Amino acid sequence: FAPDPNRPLWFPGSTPPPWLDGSLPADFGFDPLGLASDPDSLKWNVQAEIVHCRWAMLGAAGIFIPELLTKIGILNTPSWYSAGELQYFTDTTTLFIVELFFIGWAEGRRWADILKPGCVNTDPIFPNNKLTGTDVGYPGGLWFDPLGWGTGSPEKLKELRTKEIKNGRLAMLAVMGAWFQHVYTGTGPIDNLSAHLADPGHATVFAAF
Amino acid sequence: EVKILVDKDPVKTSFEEWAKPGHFSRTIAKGPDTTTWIWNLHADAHDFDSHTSDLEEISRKVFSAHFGQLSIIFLWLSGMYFHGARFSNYEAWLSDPTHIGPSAQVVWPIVGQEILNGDVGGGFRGIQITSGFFQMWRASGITSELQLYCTAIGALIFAALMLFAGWFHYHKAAPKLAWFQDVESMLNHHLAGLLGLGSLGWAGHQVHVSLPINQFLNAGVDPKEIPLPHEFILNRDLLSQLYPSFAEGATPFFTLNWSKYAEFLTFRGGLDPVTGGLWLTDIAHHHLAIAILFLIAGHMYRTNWGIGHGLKDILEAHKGPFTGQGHKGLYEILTTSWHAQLSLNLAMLGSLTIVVAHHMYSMPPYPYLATDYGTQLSLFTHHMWIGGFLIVGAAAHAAIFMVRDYDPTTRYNDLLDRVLRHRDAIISHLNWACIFLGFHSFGLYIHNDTMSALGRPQDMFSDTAIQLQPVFAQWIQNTHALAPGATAPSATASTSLTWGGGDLVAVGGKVALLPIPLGTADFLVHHIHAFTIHVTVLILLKGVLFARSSRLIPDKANLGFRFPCDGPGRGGTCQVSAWDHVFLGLFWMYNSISVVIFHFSWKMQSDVWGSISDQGVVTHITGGNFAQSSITINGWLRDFLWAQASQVIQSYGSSLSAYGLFFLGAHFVWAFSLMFLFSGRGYWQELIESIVWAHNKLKVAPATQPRALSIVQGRAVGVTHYLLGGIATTWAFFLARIIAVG
Amino acid sequence: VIDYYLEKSKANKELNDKKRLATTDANFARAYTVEFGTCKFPENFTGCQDLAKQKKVPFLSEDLDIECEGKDIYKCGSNVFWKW
Amino acid sequence: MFLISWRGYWQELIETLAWAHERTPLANLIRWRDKPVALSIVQARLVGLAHFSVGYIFTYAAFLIASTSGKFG
Amino acid sequence: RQLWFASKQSLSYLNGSLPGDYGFDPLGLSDPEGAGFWFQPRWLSYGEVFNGRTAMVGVIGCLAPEILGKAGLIPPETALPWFKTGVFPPAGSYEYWADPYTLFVFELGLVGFAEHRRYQDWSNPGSMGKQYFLGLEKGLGGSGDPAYPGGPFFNPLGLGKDEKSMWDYKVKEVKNGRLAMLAMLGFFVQAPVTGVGPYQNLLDHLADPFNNNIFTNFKF
Amino acid sequence: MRDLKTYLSVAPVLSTLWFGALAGLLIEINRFFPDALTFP
Ligand code: CLA
Ligand code: CLA
Ligand code: CLA
Ligand code: CLA
Ligand SMILES: CC(/C=C/C=C(C)/C=C/[C@@]12O[C@]1(C)C[C@@H](O)CC2(C)C)=C\C=C\C=C(C)\C=C\C=C(C)\C=C\[C@@]12O[C@]1(C)C[C@@H](O)CC2(C)C
Ligand SMILES: CC(/C=C/C=C(C)/C=C/[C@@]12O[C@]1(C)C[C@@H](O)CC2(C)C)=C\C=C\C=C(C)\C=C\C=C(C)\C=C\[C@@]12O[C@]1(C)C[C@@H](O)CC2(C)C
Ligand SMILES: CC1=C(C/C=C(\C)CCC[C@H](C)CCC[C@H](C)CCCC(C)C)C(=O)c2ccccc2C1=O
Repeated sequence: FAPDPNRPLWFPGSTPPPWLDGSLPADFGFDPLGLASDPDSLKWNVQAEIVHCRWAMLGAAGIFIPELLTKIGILNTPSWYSAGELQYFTDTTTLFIVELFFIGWAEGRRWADILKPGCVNTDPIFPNNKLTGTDVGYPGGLWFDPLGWGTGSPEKLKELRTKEIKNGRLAMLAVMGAWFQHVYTGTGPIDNLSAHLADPGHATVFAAF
Repeated sequence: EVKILVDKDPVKTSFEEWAKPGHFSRTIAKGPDTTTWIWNLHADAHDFDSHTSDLEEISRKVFSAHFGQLSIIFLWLSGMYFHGARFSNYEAWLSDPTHIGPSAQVVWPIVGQEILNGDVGGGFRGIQITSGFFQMWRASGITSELQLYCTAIGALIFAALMLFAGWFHYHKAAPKLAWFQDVESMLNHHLAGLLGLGSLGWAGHQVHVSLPINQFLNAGVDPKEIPLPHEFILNRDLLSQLYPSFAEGATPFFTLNWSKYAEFLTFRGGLDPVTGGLWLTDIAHHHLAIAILFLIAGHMYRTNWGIGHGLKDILEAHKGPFTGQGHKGLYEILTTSWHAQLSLNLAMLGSLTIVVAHHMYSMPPYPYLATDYGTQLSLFTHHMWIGGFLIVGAAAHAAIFMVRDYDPTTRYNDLLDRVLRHRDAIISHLNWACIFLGFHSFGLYIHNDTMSALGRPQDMFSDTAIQLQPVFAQWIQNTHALAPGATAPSATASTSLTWGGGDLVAVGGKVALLPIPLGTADFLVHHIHAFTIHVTVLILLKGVLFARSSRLIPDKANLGFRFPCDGPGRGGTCQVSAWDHVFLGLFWMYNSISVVIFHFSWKMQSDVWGSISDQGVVTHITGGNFAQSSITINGWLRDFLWAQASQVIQSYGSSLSAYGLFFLGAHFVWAFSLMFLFSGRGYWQELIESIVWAHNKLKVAPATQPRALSIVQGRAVGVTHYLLGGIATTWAFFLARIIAVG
Repeated sequence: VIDYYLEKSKANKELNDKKRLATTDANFARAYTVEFGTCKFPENFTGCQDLAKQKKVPFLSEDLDIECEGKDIYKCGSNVFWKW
Repeated sequence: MFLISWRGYWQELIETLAWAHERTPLANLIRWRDKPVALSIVQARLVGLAHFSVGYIFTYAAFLIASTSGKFG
Repeated sequence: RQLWFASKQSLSYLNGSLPGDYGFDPLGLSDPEGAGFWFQPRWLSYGEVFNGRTAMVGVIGCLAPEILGKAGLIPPETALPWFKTGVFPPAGSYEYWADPYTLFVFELGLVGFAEHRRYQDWSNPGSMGKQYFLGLEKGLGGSGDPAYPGGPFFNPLGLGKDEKSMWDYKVKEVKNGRLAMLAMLGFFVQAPVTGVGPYQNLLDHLADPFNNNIFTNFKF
Repeated sequence: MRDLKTYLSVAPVLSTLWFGALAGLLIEINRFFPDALTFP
């Protein structure tokens, strides 16, 4: 992961900021507000972007795959927007508290990783189970990298991480798109796509007045 | 040559100076050792000429500060329009403006504060507003809440524009000193460009959007069926029915047949009986004439072509046997000193605000404004206070110019030199005038009080006793009442209903205006006003004239403009700086404006405002008690202060309960100011010495050593609290009285 | 002409009074939505005005419905769109 | 007045009055024997306190006596 | 050189080096002293040439449908005055395949991709022949003169090989741009005064010239 | 970034943030537990 001063930029013909160097994957020189000027801020922001990207990828899958299969009839899942207010085997509060406990353990160990890199790579109960990762944000090991694709040449690793970051950015945009589309149109996302494909000249945002 | 002159990227945009408080000055930037530093940072924030000696650097700073102020004003206007659109009963008030009170603020239901949402009418609960925005919106032709939302959005956009302009002109394109000193071009553009074109555009709006919509409104048609403003431009036929002259187009304008436009361009005078305000056809013609006058005025000075005047040429040609070289040298002073220009502009603006206040009550321009007494009283008092404050600031900055920028070796002027060579004669004569006016104005009140207390009503100065008739003002009133017949033949009625034309305008069973009679009591209050104005002028002029030196202190200029004293020597030298003189003159300005607004309130409630029945009988709010009661101090104490405070003191448990609370709070703050005004910092530093011991005993003593406030700072705090408490007391009392009884 | 729009207003006095009442009532209830329980935490992700046309909140929807009524396509002064 | 305004303003004003008297015809024939000066710093505090106390006492004495004597309780 | 309302200030920096130079600058907008951002000599010539280029196409855009529809070439409903095509909905609008507000976004994207790329040439001369643009960047490198890029796309016929023809062509282009600028200003002023299109205005004037002019039209 | 964080740690900004949070907390407590004269 070496400097790349001739990489494509978000704004062709401009000069990338000095802190955006090109060693990080998926770097296009985009930081107009100077939010990552400090090295510590950049270190924190990289991890924040990674976790946001992965969570939004899972969210995009969970919204768009089940709702496409409902329109085909392979599944009969309810709408994603109102799926939170349905009745389950337990009330929503205890589900949220159990999720808080479990995800809090996981997130606290991730926080310990961020603050101190080695720190938490070893099993608390069985000393022999270790995470084989090396860089922060990529824990590795049998649990988070069973197939071994997470380690390799310093050149294929950069592109493998760039694909992840760009897919996560796209999913991050898509989740908010689905949310606002449901707020402003009153129907599902696949309905919106089909309606827009039927009448692209009219079935848009401006078809609300 | 007059041309755009800028410098590129003079100051880098960074957050590094935000993290260093006091960066703007050499002394403060080093960090604090005591608490005084914390105050010194805020007192010197906008003292730009003390930060740097470069005139260009100072000028750029003021240029960007003006953009910041404009952005703040645009934000305030956007908020006002948004609250009118979203939290107001404007649309209901439009259909019944005589029975519904304007309201544009609604409080949340917390801790029982929801009692302030009173019954303002129209199925609406809120806080009654006295800004007069509803009448201005009705005059402009605004009919729906949607047009107020668009105005709020536009004002937000404009505020963003001004903020960006300030940043751009301080950090990217900073104009040079020569650009600012192009005074002829600035005067030409402000006279012809800003004022002339602005008034022309407003006249166009009035003849195209205001006149037709108000004609529909005054005819009694529903606001929701009036055609939209653009419909009066699209099909001109709609405009050719209210005024058939519009069928002729612009041909009469270009062929010089202007009387063909007499339908919507008039010279009437008086008030609209349906509305109670000035005729809109009069206002449109006024603005159209003002536009031409200012457009011609803005062509007087020479900028780049031969035609025009030179300001220096005009100044250097005005001299005489009594004034030596005359005005020569004033162009150099007024083009190199920001403080002199600030002083002049502050004086003129403060004087103009008072004229605006006087003219708006006698000639109500907005519809249904005259019969809304709470709005009239509030506007008059507000503009009087603004004018007084600006006038005091004028003296402050004239003193600052005298202390800092005065230099006879390089910027000599004969007039200023000759004024400084006989300042003793000026100040002694003003002293004598102040004493004479104080005696022959206030001692008449004491004479009346003593005669009344001694059982001798026949020895007083009253209309039923020894008379003092304002014959000159009465003659002016009679002359103005006869103007439509002999001296203004084209005018139909006099410029105001108060001159004496023997007519009264009533709107909704309420008196708008009527001839205001002048008698002995008015003779008394007018000389009281003159006395207070003269004393304020004396205090401020003595500070301006004696700022550099006096017989007591030959070298007062080296001590600065704002210093506490020069020690207890020479008998005592407290408050000799020009700053102290402003500090003292603020009190007298407050006194004068308070007397003026009290006079206005009592006179309007006694002899103008009231109710009228369907018989022809007028009943005023206080029943004409001003003539016989306002001639004694006991009369003011009893029939005005005691009688009219009965509202604000019984407002608890009602929608007006917030005014009694503010009444008490203002009294408290006014009393609080006397601790600062009557004491000194030597006692307080010694008292703090004991508290610091108690903190050190428990290891909680701060590193920033606590200091008592400076001698000058204590005076500033005392005067600020005094003024705030005094003005808020009258604010609450006036608003409660005029909302409950008006 | 004035005495034609007077005729127009005579026939629509009640309807315009119902517009005035609705628009003032909505303006007052905008400060009381949360206490009423109409527009709050889980549905105020956007404006209560936005919720007025997608959820039918009690008082901010009557104003929206009544606002233009009996008016033409391009002649409602309280809505730019109305019948688009 | 004595509690708020301080000495230097009054001394600088008295200087002008001295000049005005010294330059006025038919008044130059009359001369003061003690040079007019402003009140001292401590003297002004005492004078202002005396006025404050006298007004404070008289206002309340008048109010109390009149209010208790208008109705006799 | 022929001068039209010159001045001492104007002739100091207007020396005939630019096409269509007549020393005309009464307000001194092109003065190089203390000049930056919008008011600089190099941005103003580019702005003049660029505005003339758009006005030259705009005059034909306004005049073509009305002239063609006055003949039997295009269907009557597609032959409208330029202000009745939907640009000014109060004067009328046409129904296209897409909503006008949706067409505005499409135009915004395409024209933005064009104009930001044009600007990055001005702010960085050779910048846009470097980053990958689907292979078009091979012909988008510019020439160092912002208003005259040339290349395979913008100057494909390769006219003005020698200096003497390029200068003459530049003069003709700035002159036609000025003339079309004035023509479009005339269109904008005539549209509200006389309710009909420019071609109707032309025809109505060469039918009875003494009753169709500004003097008569001081009524609308 | 560092300088802006330093500025946001200055006394007035921290003071307004802290008192705004306190005011919001007290207002919400009074909204959900109004008219408290005693402590049950
Ligand atoms: C001079 C202009 C001005 C003034 C005086 C007001 C005044 C008011 N507006 Mg208003 N407004 C304005 C301009 C103005 N506005 C503009 C330009 C717009 C258009 C955008 C609006 C749009 C608007 C709406 C939409 C509403 C108001 C409302 C109100 C009222 C309540 C405001 C309130 O409680 O704040 C709310 C509180 C805050 C904004 C907090 C203050 C933030 C500061 C920085 C401190 C931050 C500390 C924070 C609170 C603590 C938590 C921080 C976190 C990190 C923990 C009040 C009378 C409300 C009203 O009247 O309800 C009936 C209402 O609903 N206004
Ligand atoms: C016709 C031309 C014109 C106009 C309209 C103005 C108008 C104004 N000038 Mg101004 N000025 C002009 C020419 C003009 N100037 C010239 C030629 C010079 C150089 C000699 C100056 C030098 C100058 C100084 C040094 C200062 C002003 C200030 C002001 C403002 C006074 C505050 C006020 O009344 O608020 C009225 C508010 C409005 C009418 C709101 C609308 C705002 C207007 C429309 C924006 C003005 C745009 C401007 C004319 C050109 C923009 C440049 C362009 C590239 C975008 C006011 C906006 C003062 C100020 O506040 O600075 C910010 C100030 O300190 N002017
Ligand atoms: C457009 C008008 C204008 C402008 C541009 C200035 C500009 C200036 N004045 Mg000035 N002044 C003005 C009007 C103006 N003044 C008026 C009207 C008066 C008469 C009252 C004065 C009286 C005055 C004095 C006596 C002095 C100045 C000084 C100064 C300079 C330093 C200002 C500074 O750092 O303040 C920093 C700002 C503050 C410390 C903020 C003060 C906050 C005030 C006191 C509170 C106001 C109460 C508020 C409205 C109510 C809030 C309620 C609360 C509960 C929130 C600066 C050049 C000083 C100087 O040295 O000049 C060289 C100086 O000694 N001015
Ligand atoms: C009600 C309280 C009060 C009164 C009566 C005065 C009175 C005066 N102040 Mg003042 N002042 C006050 C409060 C007061 N001040 C306060 C609180 C402040 C602080 C802000 C100031 C600050 C201040 C300044 C800064 C200045 C004055 C000035 C003046 C004088 C103005 C000239 C004048 O009117 O003479 C006429 C005299 C009177 C009106 C007093 C009442 C006399 C009546 C007629 C009764 C007299 C009857 C008879 C003589 C009694 C004899 C009986 C025998 C047994 C003794 C005057 C002596 C100015 C000055 O000296 O200019 C000349 C001046 O520059 N004052
Ligand atoms: C959009 C977004 C972030 C956008 C940020 C941007 C553009 C910032 C840009 C800048 O900072 C930079 C780059 C550089 C600066 O100089 C300039 C600016 C401009 C300041 C994050 C979204 C992030 C969005 C995320 C993480 C969403 C995750 C969603 C999940 C997990 C959803 C789960 C569910 O949908 C299912 C699966 C099933 C349902 O039934 C249940 C639920 C729970 C609803
Ligand atoms: C760009 C332009 C117009 C472009 C028009 C276009 C694209 C039109 C497009 C459309 O029609 C179509 C195609 C189809 C329609 O359905 C839609 C629209 C959109 C309607 C006009 C410029 C028009 C520009 C003009 C007229 C500029 C005039 C400037 C002058 C006269 C300045 C003179 C001075 O500056 C100097 C020379 C020297 C100084 O010192 C002194 C002064 C006097 C200040
Ligand atoms: C009362 C008084 C003081 C004492 C008043 C002082 C010292 C005011 C300063 C104290 C206030 C309360 C500021 C202190 C508050 C801190 C800035 C922040 C505290 C932290 C939280 C409580 C916000 C003088 O110093 C003085 C000087 C000259 C003439 C008259 C007087 C005078 O009358």
